Amino acid sequence: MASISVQYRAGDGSMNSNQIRPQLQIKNNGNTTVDLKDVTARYWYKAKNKGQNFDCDYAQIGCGNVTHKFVTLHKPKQGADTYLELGFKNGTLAPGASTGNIQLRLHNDDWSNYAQSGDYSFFKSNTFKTTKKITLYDQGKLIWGTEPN
Repeated sequence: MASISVQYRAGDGSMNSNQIRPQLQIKNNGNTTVDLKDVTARYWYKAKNKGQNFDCDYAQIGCGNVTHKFVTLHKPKQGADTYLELGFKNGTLAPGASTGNIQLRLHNDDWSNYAQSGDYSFFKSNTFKTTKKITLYDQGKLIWGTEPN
């Protein structure tokens, strides 16, 4: 019954640099509140069996209220062999409200370059745009977007 979506843009920088820079917002489009602790988001990309590392640079809700982990896929899919899963410690969204910006950076253990063109969830855009390629979940159940096949 919760209805949420994600707005996204890649942070400024080369798609071939040593950092992925997902910038996200989650919006409540429904007529219920949303408890962010129950919400997770997944950004799907290719890490090529390099260890991944996370930074939260800024979030309107406070970086200390965002959680993360990296999950390697059983086997690679087109556009993805891993996802970053974001979660939340606390917070709510009223109908129509947004988290506002969540600005992240990911790097490889060895600080080597990514080539992000192929990544399922990657897109360059001057503006935040709603995307179905970053998926959202309510207690682990898919409620926004489409997972890689």
